[PDB]
Amino acid sequence: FNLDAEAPAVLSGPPGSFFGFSVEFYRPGTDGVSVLVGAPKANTSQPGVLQGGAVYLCPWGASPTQCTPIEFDSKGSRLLESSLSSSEGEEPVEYKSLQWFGATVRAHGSSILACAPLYSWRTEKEPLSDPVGTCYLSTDNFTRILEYAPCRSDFSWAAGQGYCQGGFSAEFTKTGRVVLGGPGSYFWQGQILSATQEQIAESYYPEYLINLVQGQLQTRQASSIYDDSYLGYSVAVGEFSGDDTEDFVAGVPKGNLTYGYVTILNGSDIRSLYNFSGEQMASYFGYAVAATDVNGDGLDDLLVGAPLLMDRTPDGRPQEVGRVYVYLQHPAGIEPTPTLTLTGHDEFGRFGSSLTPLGDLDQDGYNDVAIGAPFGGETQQGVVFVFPGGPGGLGSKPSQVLQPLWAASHTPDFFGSALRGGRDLDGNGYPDLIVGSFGVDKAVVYRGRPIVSASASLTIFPAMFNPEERSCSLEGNPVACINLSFCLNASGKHVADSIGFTVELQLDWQKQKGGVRRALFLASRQATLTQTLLIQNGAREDCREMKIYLRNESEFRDKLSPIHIALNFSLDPQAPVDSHGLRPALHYQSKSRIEDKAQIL
Amino acid sequence: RCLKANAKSCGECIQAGPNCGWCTNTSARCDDLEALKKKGCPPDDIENPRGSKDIKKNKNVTNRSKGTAEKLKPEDIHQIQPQQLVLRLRSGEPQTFTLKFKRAEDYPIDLYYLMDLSYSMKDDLENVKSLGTDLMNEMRRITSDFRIGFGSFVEKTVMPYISTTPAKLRNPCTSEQNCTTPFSYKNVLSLTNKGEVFNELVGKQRISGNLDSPEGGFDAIMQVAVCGSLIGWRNVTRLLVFSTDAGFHFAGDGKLGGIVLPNDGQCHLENNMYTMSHYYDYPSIAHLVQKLSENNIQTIFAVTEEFQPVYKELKNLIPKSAVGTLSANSSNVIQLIIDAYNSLSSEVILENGKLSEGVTISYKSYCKNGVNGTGENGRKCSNISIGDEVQFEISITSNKCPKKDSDSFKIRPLGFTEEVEVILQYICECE
Amino acid sequence: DIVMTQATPSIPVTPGESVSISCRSNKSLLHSNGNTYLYWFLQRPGQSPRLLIFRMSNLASGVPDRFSGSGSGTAFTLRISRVEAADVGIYFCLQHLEYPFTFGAGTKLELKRADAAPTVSIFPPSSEQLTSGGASVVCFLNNFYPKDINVKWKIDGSERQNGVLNSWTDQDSKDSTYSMSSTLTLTKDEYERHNSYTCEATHKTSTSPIVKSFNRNEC
Amino acid sequence: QVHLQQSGAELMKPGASVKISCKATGYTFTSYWIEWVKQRPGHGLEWLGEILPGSGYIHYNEKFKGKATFTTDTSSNTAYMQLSSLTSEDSAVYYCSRALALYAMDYWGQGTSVTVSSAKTTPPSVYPLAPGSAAQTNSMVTLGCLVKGYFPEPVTVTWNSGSLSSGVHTFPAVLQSDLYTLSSSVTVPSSTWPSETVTCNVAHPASSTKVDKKIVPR
Ligand SMILES: *[C@@H]1O[C@H](CO)[C@@H](O[C@@H]2O[C@H](CO)[C@@H](O[C@@H]3O[C@H](CO[C@H]4O[C@H](CO)[C@@H](O)[C@H](O[C@H]5O[C@H](CO)[C@@H](O)[C@H](O)[C@@H]5O)[C@@H]4O)[C@@H](O)[C@H](O[C@H]4O[C@H](CO)[C@@H](O)[C@H](O)[C@@H]4O)[C@@H]3O)[C@H](O)[C@H]2NC(C)=O)[C@H](O)[C@H]1NC(C)=O
Ligand SMILES: *[C@@H]1O[C@H](CO)[C@@H](O[C@@H]2O[C@H](CO)[C@@H](O)[C@H](O)[C@H]2NC(C)=O)[C@H](O)[C@H]1NC(C)=O
Ligand SMILES: *[C@@H]1O[C@H](CO)[C@@H](O)[C@H](O)[C@H]1NC(C)=O
Ligand SMILES: *[C@@H]1O[C@H](CO)[C@@H](O)[C@H](O)[C@H]1NC(C)=O
Ligand SMILES: *[C@@H]1O[C@H](CO)[C@@H](O)[C@H](O)[C@H]1NC(C)=O
Ligand SMILES: *[C@@H]1O[C@H](CO)[C@@H](O)[C@H](O)[C@H]1NC(C)=O
Ligand SMILES: *[C@@H]1O[C@H](CO)[C@@H](O)[C@H](O)[C@H]1NC(C)=O
Ligand SMILES: *[C@@H]1O[C@H](CO)[C@@H](O)[C@H](O)[C@H]1NC(C)=O
Ligand SMILES: [Ca+2]
Ligand SMILES: [Ca+2]
Ligand SMILES: [Ca+2]
Ligand SMILES: [Ca+2]
Ligand SMILES: [Ca+2]
Ligand SMILES: [Mg+2]
Repeated sequence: FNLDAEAPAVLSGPPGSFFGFSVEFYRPGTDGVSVLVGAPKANTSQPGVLQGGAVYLCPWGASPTQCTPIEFDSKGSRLLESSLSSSEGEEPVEYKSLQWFGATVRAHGSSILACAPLYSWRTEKEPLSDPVGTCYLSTDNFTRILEYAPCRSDFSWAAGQGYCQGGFSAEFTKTGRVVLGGPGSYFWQGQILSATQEQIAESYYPEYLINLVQGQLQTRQASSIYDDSYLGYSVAVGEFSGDDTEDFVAGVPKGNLTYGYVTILNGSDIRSLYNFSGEQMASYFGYAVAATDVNGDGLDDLLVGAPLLMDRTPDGRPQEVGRVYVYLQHPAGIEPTPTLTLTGHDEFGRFGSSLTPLGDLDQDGYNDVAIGAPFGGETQQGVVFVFPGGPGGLGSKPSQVLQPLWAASHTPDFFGSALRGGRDLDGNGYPDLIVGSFGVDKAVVYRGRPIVSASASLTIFPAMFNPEERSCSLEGNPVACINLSFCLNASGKHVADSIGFTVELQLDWQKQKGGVRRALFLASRQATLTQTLLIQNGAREDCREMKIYLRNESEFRDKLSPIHIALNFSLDPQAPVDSHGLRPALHYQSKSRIEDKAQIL
Repeated sequence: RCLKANAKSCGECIQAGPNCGWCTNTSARCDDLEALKKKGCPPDDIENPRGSKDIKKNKNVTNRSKGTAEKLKPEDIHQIQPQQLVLRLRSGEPQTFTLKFKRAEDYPIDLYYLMDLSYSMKDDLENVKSLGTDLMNEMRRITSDFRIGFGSFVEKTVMPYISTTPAKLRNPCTSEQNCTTPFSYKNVLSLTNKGEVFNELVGKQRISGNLDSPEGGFDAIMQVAVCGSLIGWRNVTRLLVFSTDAGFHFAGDGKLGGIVLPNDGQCHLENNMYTMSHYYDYPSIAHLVQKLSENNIQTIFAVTEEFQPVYKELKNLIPKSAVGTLSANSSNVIQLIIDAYNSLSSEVILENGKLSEGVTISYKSYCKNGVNGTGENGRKCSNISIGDEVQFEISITSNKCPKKDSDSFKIRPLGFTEEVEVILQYICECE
Repeated sequence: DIVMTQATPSIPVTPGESVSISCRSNKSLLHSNGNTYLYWFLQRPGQSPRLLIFRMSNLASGVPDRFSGSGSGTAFTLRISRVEAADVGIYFCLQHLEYPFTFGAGTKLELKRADAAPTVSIFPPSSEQLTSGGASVVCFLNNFYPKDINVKWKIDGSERQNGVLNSWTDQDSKDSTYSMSSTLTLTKDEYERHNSYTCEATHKTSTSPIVKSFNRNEC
Repeated sequence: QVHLQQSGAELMKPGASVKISCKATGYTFTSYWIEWVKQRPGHGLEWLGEILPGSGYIHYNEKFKGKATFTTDTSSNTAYMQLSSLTSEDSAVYYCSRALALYAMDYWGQGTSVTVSSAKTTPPSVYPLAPGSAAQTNSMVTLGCLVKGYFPEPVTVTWNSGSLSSGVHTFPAVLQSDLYTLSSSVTVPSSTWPSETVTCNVAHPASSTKVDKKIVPR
């Protein structure tokens, strides 16, 4: 609820470049804050490389010029050694055109990882089109740039690592270890490959295309009854074993006769610890996976997306909606059946498509989650859902719905197909959110807003109007008056100490229909009163008092119906801008309108 | 129920369901029938005007009285009766009716034979060279008007599904093994009654090959369902024979080749070749479910013994479909198709259209030998051989006055275009 | 109403050759359907008819590809490719269009062979039979082709044809010959008023009759 | 499995009436019409009528209106045909088969013969047939048995238990005046008669008759 969906920041990139396919927070040490945007169909200067793909660095603090492409590789593709130009020596040894560099962008510390899952190379031997994929690591704020392609090895064809597409998915551990998914290894069994940054650098020798990394971690090839599982179709990290080295969560969407499963591999030795199976055939369980603690106990919980899940309407029609499954981890272990399931509403709006930990968005001591249906919404543009963490698991109803404020183009926006949250771009101690709309070459940055929660009380002292008992005056005549009082408690974590509120009292509210209004304020001789109050953050119930009289008329007709009173308040929409131009927000779980009666005997 | 504070104005105490009434001059006011009206209520005052059942159109199910000599024209056959019921309904009062289904003896059949042409199916092509006529002969045992069509498929023509070596792009298979280049979907033959033609063409098709085990038949299935004219579908019973010896790709696999734009469910044929396998993803099971069920395609899965587990399961998610075990060289297809057709044509499954945001529905089925059905089973009857009549009891209930017009939705047996219009009228006013 | 004519009542065929068998119709059996409702049945001897062809042209299950069917609206022929001993029988057409359904009289299909002459033998009444009061003279004609013989009886030089009763076997399975039995049956007292009984077989493996003969008083 | 089992052979008197049955297994009885066909020895095949086991839908060949009547019994999957005012015309073999408008007479029952004769059961008389002269067209002599005056149809002829079967002819029985007659020839090489013993074995079941005539010269 506390995301600036009203006016968020909209970056954009070259048309048709899929700018926004993956998205990333970057901070080289302490706050050189930037948003990272992959654009894998983008043109580059690289000698003779058609749409090689780029990654844009987008520095946060407002600029004259927006995003510039980081240069991981300004070179075209290396040539084949075997024959430089011996008789017909012209051949490149690798194919960088259409390689989709930027399809996966991840950062940890000053290190940035960017992969190209459609990088293919001819071997140095018999010619092949082996789409082994490659990543590019840049270390220490671009001091050193490392290529890392663990699947570009001495085993080269579908039967080995040739079709691995290592990089298809990727993420860092909390120590900067690199984790890779390669969906196509060993006749598409899939593979998880990991190495520490030091190992990568120890082994990087770009004069030779094959760099065996020592101490590399690798899932071993299984018997052919496992072919076409797509292990590593997606990846996440978190602590699911007892120890202190982060463990690996890997999508395996075609795994169990095309019902899915997710695996959790022991961060230490890449051995198997957990399996969670999907419910429905060809649902794509494990299409997307997240890992974050959503309940409170500092134990990471598992989240799985199955965007193709088909269910039945109450009226029996089948429909494709997508479903997300939450698995709460207890000290005992992890629950094999899930705890929660979520289910998209929109047909074909692939609900389970992407997931991000948002950290704790509303700063209420619980971690929240964002989930996208890139085809949900009134016009198929795409939608992102924010679900709140509570004591007893992840909230089964969304605290906010995000939709693109632009009009649908001719082509699908894919708004929400990529997500990254749980980091703090601006001043406030509120996490923010990057949502990728690659269909129209855009990425949207949403910011966490300061949360103010208030609550008002409104009490009428002599609730009975006694028309003949008139113990106060204003004009010549005495009138029957009543005491109105109202009080106002407000608080908020990262907000200023004194908080502006405007307050509006309405007497004879239900008489809004242009008629007679029977109660008026002693001060103004009118029915309504707008006002300003400064409330302090942890202050007392800050009360105000006032006198209202019944009309001196034995002349107005309506003597039966009660006199209705309504207090409504709101955060003052003026003067409030602090560190970064971002007005505070009212907590949606606080009643900003309050209604009470007063009756004539 | 109404025993808990319910009183309002006119069309509210009235629109609170079954019991509640208001006489037009203790526990609760507007609450009961036998406890409310019990305490001083004359029968001339109450306003409980209810819903009716209007059989606006129901030509009798065709009987076979005229004998074995009458050859009923397909347009005269009537399997479902009524055809145009009209239902007045009030919020809380079920308005049930019966539907009668009868299986006629003879209906024209279009069958489309769609086969895997990857290298795994090398020997299968050889055997199939005489299929066009053997199957016509056999299918005519079951139909007076038979048409056959043929279509081949292999795979998406991109990294990483096929190998993109320039030499393998022309021969995906090995040295001496001749293979035609990979392709997505060839419509070899649109529907005809000429089985010789089938044979002439089928023995002109060359075997292809590709890289990953599963194939892209779902690209082909979709195209076969959605390309009306170009395939030759008539509004008769429609059979699609999908036969293959491998698994299948579906939505989400395209991502591996940068294909991420979902299948659009629209026709894209040019020269009887699917031209957009580069561009759209393989469709999801759910998508095929929509388009098959929308184009009345009954699907027969003729797959090998080793892929039985997967295809049975697929069958379980495609309403009105069948699966059978296919021999090594496809030696048993014909029996298979018949075996498949029998089960298909001897069960009926009733599907309804979209209702409104406060309208539910029940099905109860009354099948042969007292075998009755409830719930989801209420829309099923199996063991129906030719001539058998079965009955379905169909109740609709609305919650409160939704629109103030009508929802003319259809109820239909999967496979048939024979519908039942169920024009609903909502009662929202007092009297 | 609809009449079915199968002009040829029998066709002799050398085992291996091919045969057309025709059936005509009073009315055209072509429906609006495009279906011609004509059927074809074969009946092997001492067996019920079996279906062959089910709508002018279509084959029944188990019916080998040697059998083909075709025709106009009113003229239908069934061809058989390589006539075997198994295909020997009566071939009926039928019209399945109008009540009442009508078969033609069949066409009998038998195998062709080398012409062969009958082995004619004649037997006197037995003593046994004479005791009872009757007299039967039996004449077997045994293994011949064509199925096409003709017997006169003669008593004391004179052609008679009264108490004569003839029985024919079907074409033989193992050798394609035919046999015939001819019996003259008189009262014992009429039988003793005559001396010579002779059967004359007129088959065309000979232009003179084959005559075997019994003389009551010969000793 | 698809089978039509008809009732056994029946023997009736001129003016009586008869009920033939046909039981259907292997398929669902009430979905196919049952067809009734008549076959006379010299009149080919003749379509009588048809009936759909479901409701009393019947279609008759007019020639037989009030001769043939059709019924079915759903509970026993049996179809029935009744013939009445029996004459010699009604004497035939009767077939039931199966039909749909689209596929007629795929399967057939085995047949039922209705013979109509005012003839009581009678054993056959067995007379030897020895040749008038020792006159053999080859090395082979012919011997015979005449079997006459019997009722009803089934009779079997065997030569010496059954030891001798090659070179035998046993002829279709014929109607003498209301009783049946047939004879049987046996070709035998000259040496083995009257050296060996040739005898014909005549069995009439419906009269419990075992008769042997040894055929002595003259
Ligand atoms: C989660 O779900 C996953 C996936 O379903 C589960 O992972 C699978 O677990 C099973 C059971 O352990 C694995 O199968 C077994 O694999 C072991 C280990 O194989 C390796 O080590 C062997 C010895 O050290 C070695 O010989 C193997 O090499 C063989 O195979 C390769 C390639 O096929 C080949 O090069 C060689 O020729 C070898 O033959 C290999 O490197 C294996 O030892 C087991 O063998 C047993 O069974 C076989 C056959 O039945 C028999 O021959 C043996 O005698 C022995 O009894 C067995 O095959 C499977 O491979 C796992 N992994 C994957 C990715 O599929 C996982 O268990 C689940 N986790 C949890 C926590 O539940
Ligand atoms: C993860 O893998 C490591 C081994 O690679 C396991 O580490 C063992 O841990 C126990 C106690 O935690 C030690 O006493 C053993 O000596 C360790 N073995 C090694 C080789 O170091 C660990 O068990 C695995 N984690 C889980 C939860 O199973
Ligand atoms: C990239 O360059 C190629 C060749 O100039 C051009 O055809 C293509 O449209 C460009 N694409 C983008 C996304 O800039
Ligand atoms: C990192 O390097 C960039 C040049 O790409 C430089 O402009 C920037 O100041 C550096 N930032 C930090 C935090 O070291
Ligand atoms: C795979 O899914 C099926 C279907 O639910 C299930 O029965 C089976 O147990 C699963 N297999 C494993 C190993 O979990
Ligand atoms: C009170 O309510 C009305 C309508 O809800 C709103 O327009 C008005 O601005 C409110 N006043 C305050 C002070 O929130
Ligand atoms: C079948 O019926 C539909 C619905 O009325 C109609 O639009 C369509 O043209 C028909 N299809 C054919 C092939 O005749
Ligand atoms: C099924 O329904 C019919 C009609 O109500 C009834 O006669 C029959 O007994 C029912 N079957 C069972 C098993 O109760
Ligand atoms: Ca760990
Ligand atoms: Ca937890
Ligand atoms: Ca929270
Ligand atoms: Ca922030
Ligand atoms: Ca494939
Ligand atoms: Mg294949």
